[PDB]
Amino acid sequence: LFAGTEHRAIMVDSMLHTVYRLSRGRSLTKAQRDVIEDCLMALCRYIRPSMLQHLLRRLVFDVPILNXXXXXXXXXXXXXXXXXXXXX
Amino acid sequence: ETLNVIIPEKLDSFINKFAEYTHEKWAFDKIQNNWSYGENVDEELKTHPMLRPYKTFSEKDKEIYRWPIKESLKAMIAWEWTIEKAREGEYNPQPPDLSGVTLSRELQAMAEQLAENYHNTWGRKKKQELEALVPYDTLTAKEKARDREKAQELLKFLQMNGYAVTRXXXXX
Repeated sequence: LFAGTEHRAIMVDSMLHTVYRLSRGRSLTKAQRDVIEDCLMALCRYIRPSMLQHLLRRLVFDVPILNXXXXXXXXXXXXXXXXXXXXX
Repeated sequence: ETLNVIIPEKLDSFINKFAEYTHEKWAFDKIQNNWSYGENVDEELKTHPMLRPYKTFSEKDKEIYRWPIKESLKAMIAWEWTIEKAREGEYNPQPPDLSGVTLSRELQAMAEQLAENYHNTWGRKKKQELEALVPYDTLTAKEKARDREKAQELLKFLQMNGYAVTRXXXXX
């Protein structure tokens, strides 16, 4: 149902902020973060990719220099695939 | 390193010229929005108490324009050793011709480097204030449309009085 976010644009940015904030943690198990890993991809699609550039900002700051990471890489790959189907 | 930088005889004039250019630009911007004249500036009537010349203020009144016109110039002198004047120099405060000279291929890079140095200094100040988060290389358009005016004003103010500081498929 999340298609058509054209009226309010800072609150989607804040939710995009907090999911990448608590995507990682030392007090977090894999069975507890699997639902965030399945959550942020369904957030990253069914959305307009214009203001998700403000969080692929911090996608490139820490993850692709690093060889938590797999979910972000899969999200990036699927977002790039959907974009193919500043930012450049 | 801006506080541990050398200050030449041209910096004492360039800081005053940058303060005068900032005051003239601010007065010209306040003259278009129907500003009032008052002793203290308030948000009710939009009073202007700082609509005066640069040489007509005192030490307590130049405290908001002394160090901010000196730290950026010290950072530019520390990034590139260029302290010289080799060209001519160029209430109702009238701003001068700021759109006379276009930016050259080295001058645009110097303005970009001054914006990057100012953004890094602002980020270090914000990190020190948080300890006691935005890069300009991958900034958005909403920040690039707002941060470029300070770099353009600093370049247009440094270009006067002869103080011109001089320094995706193919790659794949």
